Order: sequence, then C-alpha cells, then structure tokens
Amino acid sequence: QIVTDNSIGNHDGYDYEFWKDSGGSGTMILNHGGTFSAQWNNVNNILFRKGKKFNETQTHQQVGNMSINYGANFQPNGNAYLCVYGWTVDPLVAYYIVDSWGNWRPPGATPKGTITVDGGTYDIYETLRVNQPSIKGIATFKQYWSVRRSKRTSGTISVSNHFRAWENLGMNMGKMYEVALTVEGYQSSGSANVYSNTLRINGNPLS
Ligand SMILES: O[C@@H]1[C@@H](O)[C@H](O[C@@H]2CO[C@@H](O[C@@H]3CO[C@H](O)[C@H](O)[C@H]3O)[C@H](O)[C@H]2O)OC[C@H]1O
Repeated sequence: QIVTDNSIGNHDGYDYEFWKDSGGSGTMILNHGGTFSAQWNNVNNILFRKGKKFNETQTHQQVGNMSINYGANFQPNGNAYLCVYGWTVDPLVAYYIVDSWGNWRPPGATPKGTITVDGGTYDIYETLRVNQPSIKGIATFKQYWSVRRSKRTSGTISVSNHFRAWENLGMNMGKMYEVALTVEGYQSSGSANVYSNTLRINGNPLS
C-alpha cells in the first residue's frame, strides 16, 4: 500500500494519485476505501489524493450530484492545503475547494464572489497558471477556487454546489477528468492522515 514516487492507480475502489515535482520526498499510505496518509519533506510541490477519475466525456451536470464526506488529521509545517481538487478538460481547468490550510490562506487573488454552503462561507477566486505541469503536460490553464473563511478538517463538501456557483460567476467548466479529497504541500514539510473519505455520486458511495 506504500507509495513514494509518481503513481496513478485504483485502490479499494478509489482512484489514488501521488504526484510531486523534483526535490524533497513524500510518502503516501493507501488505507481502506478513500482513506490514506501522507507525509512530505522539503518539497517543491506535492499532491496526495483519493477520489474518482472520469473518462472526459461528461459535464459535471451529466455525471450527477457529487458530494464528499471526509475527516482529516491535518498537520502541515508550512504551506499546504486540505481540499477537494480535480480537473475538467475542454476547457482545461484545475479546481480547489479548500477547507483548511497551513500558514497562508490561498490563493492570494481578489475574490470574485462567495458561496455559503456546508455550514461555512467560501471566497471564490480564479487564478492562472502559465506553462506549468498539468494532467495534459506543460500548459496554460485557469484554476478555480472556493476557500473557506475559517479552517475546518472534517464534514461534508457539496462539490456540485461549488461547481454551480463557479459557472454562475462565469467560471466555465469542461468535461470531468477527476474529483478527489486532496492534501497538497507547497515549499514545505508536514503530515496528514485522511481517516475518512467517501465520495457519493447521486447519493451512492463510489464503486
Ligand atoms: O503521467 C501524468 C501525470 O504526470 C500528470 O500529473 C499531473 C501533473 O500536474 C499536477 O498539477 C499541477 C501541480 O498541482 C497543481 O494543480 C498545480 O497548480 C498544477 O500545475 C496534477 O495534479 C498531476 O495529476 O497527470 C496525468 C498523468 O497522465
């Protein structure tokens, strides 16, 4: 179940992915269902996640209602995000629903709006990545952000509610590539134990 370099597969029903650029190290341990632990040290950029990868044919509306139940013991030692992350293609977009963070609340841009959902209020942002790594190679793509105003590390994230808020604000989404409970570390060290993580699509826990 121990993963310490770039790897994409399926484990216990969930699509897991370990990704880092060069520098420092990380360890991901694949636990039951959507659960996993992560540890990272002196990295530049590292991401650990479990959720679902899609075959790039369906809008989020066609996939259906997405909802994630999670619980994490999150102990970043610097910059890091506890979130729901994923991709669409055509257009190519990386997205983030951030529930907790380390020392710096991302993503440093000007808010475009808010959505009040799952007991909290989130600021909505849109940023741009120029010739950076992506699921399609070195590319230029927008990132979409919902970042909670106060930290939390457990509860329900109503993914489709953020996707509708973004498209309401003019932040359009393509065909789904992935949705996943994600721990991301940036220029830092730390650990996180995701002890609970269930993805529901139209009410049914993933299969
Ligand atoms: O083999 C390919 C993998 O290498 C590829 O990995 C993706 C690379 O890009 C990552 O995203 C970047 C870093 O994290 C934030 O989104 C940054 O802002 C993005 O630049 C993806 O997380 C990795 O999954 O994916 C496709 C696989 O075929």
